[PDB]
Amino acid sequence: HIRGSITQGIPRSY
Amino acid sequence: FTTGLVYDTLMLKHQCTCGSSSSHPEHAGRIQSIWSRLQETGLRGKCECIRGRKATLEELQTVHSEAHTLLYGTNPLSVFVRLPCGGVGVDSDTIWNEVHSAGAARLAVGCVVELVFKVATGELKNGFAVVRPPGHHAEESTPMGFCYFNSVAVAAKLLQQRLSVSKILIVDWDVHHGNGTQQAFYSDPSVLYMSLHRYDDGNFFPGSGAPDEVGTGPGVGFNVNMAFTGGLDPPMGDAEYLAAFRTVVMPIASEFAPDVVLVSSGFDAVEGHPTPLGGYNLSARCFGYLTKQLMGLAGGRIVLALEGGYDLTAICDASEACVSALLGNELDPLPEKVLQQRPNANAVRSMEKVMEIHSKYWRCLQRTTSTAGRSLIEAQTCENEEA
Ligand SMILES: [K+]
Ligand SMILES: [K+]
Ligand SMILES: [Zn+2]
Ligand SMILES: [Zn+2]
Repeated sequence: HIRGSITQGIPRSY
Repeated sequence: FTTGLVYDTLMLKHQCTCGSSSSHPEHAGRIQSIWSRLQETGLRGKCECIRGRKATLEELQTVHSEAHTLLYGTNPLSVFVRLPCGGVGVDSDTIWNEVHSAGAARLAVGCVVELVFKVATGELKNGFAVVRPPGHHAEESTPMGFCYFNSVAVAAKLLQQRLSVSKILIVDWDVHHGNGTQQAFYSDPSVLYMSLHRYDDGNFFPGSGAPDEVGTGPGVGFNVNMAFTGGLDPPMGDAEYLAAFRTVVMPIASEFAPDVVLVSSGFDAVEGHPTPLGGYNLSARCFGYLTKQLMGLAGGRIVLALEGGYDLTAICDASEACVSALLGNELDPLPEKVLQQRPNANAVRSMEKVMEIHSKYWRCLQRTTSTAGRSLIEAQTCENEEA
């Protein structure tokens, strides 16, 4: 599914 | 004929209801503190006070789908989830105030548009928009990364459609890639989108913005991702961004030769940030020099619009330096260590990758060899002897 977070610096993926 | 500033305290009302201050980095105090810094330093008094307004739904639809503009630009007179903080949002990053967020987001766009048009028509020399929520991550029908509407992209579309501006340069020096802005102009050769960002081979938010993303169709070559890769080993700093401006940004921008320059001016690359939010070590003073470099384009017709940047001291320091530069004030000299520093190996590799790719499209990059490894002193020493 969708993950990703600007607060954590994690890219959006899947 | 001076620098304009736009700001509106109604943008402070875009705020989560949860009461958990440490949970939301994109908070009202960001623009409130910047405005106070501009006031107490005397810079506001040197500028023209520009009144903002809400963007219309039709103006928003130059970039976003009708459904997107209705969802986030109007209130009931689901895409919204209950967040663990207790508030409502569209994802864990991006809060929604059911009373105030639609108006605040439309006001951010309208403030940027008002300022951009006054500069473009010659009522102002240049300007800085102190606005929130930020805009450059919002895609045609997807909010994300604190953004709902892409204020800078809307302003550019309106310049095209209402003033027939034939060449627009957008520089995005927020530490994050502006995926929304890239999307909005990807096939358009009349708008050059240039982003400097932490990219790290796709392992940083939002994950887009690879150097080989150059545009599509007639827009091929008019999308330039100055993507830094290598992580924080070491973090990018003044020497690296100044070298990137010397080798990539300013040669391409000068060859593009724009009519207007728009800057997505996030300050989350400034030193003092939590590393997951940026982790770079730019000085606020450096952003004044970067502003002064861009002021050499388009006859000085330039507008900066606040995007990200979260540490209050950092974004106030950088806003002060940028507005001082827009006013034509002399900037403090960069430290000797900065002028003498060679850009780190990761930044050199990153710059040379971008130059190799875009040498296919830009004659200024059909230069002899790469000078990306030179310090500012080393580059200026070789410039004076040449000319
Ligand atoms: K950027
Ligand atoms: K483009
Ligand atoms: Zn909350
Ligand atoms: Zn950012």
